[PDB]
Amino acid sequence: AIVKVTDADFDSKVESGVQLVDFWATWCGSCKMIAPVLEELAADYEGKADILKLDVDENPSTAAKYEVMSIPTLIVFKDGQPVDKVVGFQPKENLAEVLDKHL
Repeated sequence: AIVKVTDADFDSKVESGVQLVDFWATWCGSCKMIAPVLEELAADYEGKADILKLDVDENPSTAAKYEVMSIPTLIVFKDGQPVDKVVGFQPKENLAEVLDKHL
């Protein structure tokens, strides 16, 4: 459902279409809270948008490149460009509202 992305293949996976990238970490409690919401959202947009996860501890440069200071942080990419940003916990509705705003 939710595909993993790293510093090595980021530019590769995030370049065409709309992607929602979830910056998280194992020590992040609210990130664990958002996880299930994303797995569901990922289903609602199968074929419309891709949902990726990037562990900031193992991929700090990509986190640095997009100014991700706190987490969870979710960034909406369109054709390789960051076009929207969501911080902290957010219910399914709000996240879908952000995606439709770019599809």
